[PDB]
Amino acid sequence: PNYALKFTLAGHTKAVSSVKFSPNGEWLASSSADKLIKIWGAYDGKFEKTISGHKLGISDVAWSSDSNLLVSASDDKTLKIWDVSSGKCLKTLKGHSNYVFCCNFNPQSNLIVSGSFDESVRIWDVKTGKCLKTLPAHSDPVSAVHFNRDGSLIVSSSYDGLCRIWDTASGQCLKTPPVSFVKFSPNGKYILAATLDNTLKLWDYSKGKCLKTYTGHKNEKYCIFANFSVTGGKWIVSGSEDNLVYIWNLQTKEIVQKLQGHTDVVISTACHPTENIIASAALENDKTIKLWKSDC
Ligand SMILES: CCn1cc(-c2cc(Cn3ccnc3C)cc3c2CCc2c-3nnn2Cc2ccc(F)c(C)c2)c(C(F)(F)F)n1
Repeated sequence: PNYALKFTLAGHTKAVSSVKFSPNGEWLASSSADKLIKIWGAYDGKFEKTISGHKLGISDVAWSSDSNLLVSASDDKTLKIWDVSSGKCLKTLKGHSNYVFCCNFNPQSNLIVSGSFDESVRIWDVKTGKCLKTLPAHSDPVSAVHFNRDGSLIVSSSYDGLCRIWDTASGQCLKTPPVSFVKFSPNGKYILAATLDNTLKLWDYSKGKCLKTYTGHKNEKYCIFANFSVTGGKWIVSGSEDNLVYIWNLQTKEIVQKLQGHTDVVISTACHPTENIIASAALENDKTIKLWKSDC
């Protein structure tokens, strides 16, 4: 690939914590320690709106499948569901007893999953805003939560060193160095897992075996989002503590590009759902989001 900087998105006044493309490809949402959500054009980075209401900083945000709703996870111990068009907070999800770190809708988008410093994973009904289940998932803060492609499975990770797979319907555990990030692959068959020893691993979840290992980046301190890029060449994409975006060939594990431009830890990356476009965001020395485009 030949990802090249096209736009730099400024506006947040503290570290940016997460960026996510809307499933319809129109928008990029960002969250920040500055308690704000910002929406930007996905293709030209054009600032669209600020969404406000959380009383403390935000760690994560995620889109509904129809791109109409956002959910945000905050240090104020709540999640908020937002109508993106109006910017209004529709529901406040109350129940966690510590910071909410990570969140995601299921594909049907009737449910939200959340992970917290209170070591629990919670499952929420989008329409009532009520907590359906509280999973005693981990013995340390939960670093990632993600649904598989039909919402039947939740994968979670934690600084307790574990990755667990949960049955959404029953909340019961199906299968079991800090694990700083996990997420299901685009075909459902794999889980990509980060550990705080500068290592990413591709796991066959059905077989329970590590298939590929990716190294070269720096990751000993922060939970950093990683991604599958599927619109062109099949890559793994991750931020890094040396301020670079790393892009590996999924099959060969070779680094194929390093994106230079940020001036702090690249805490979050995201891949556009249909075009060869990457968003990246960095910590407090930088506070900008960068949009990179590749011809392949
Ligand atoms: C509330 C405002 N806010 C949150 C963050 C933030 C964002 C992300 C990116 N992220 C978010 C969700 N999923 C991912 C990959 C990661 C971190 C942080 C700040 C805290 C943190 C992060 N990684 N490690 N720690 C210390 C730590 C120690 C023990 C633990 F068990 C755990 C779990 C963490 C930020 C900032 F962007 F500034 F970092 N601001």
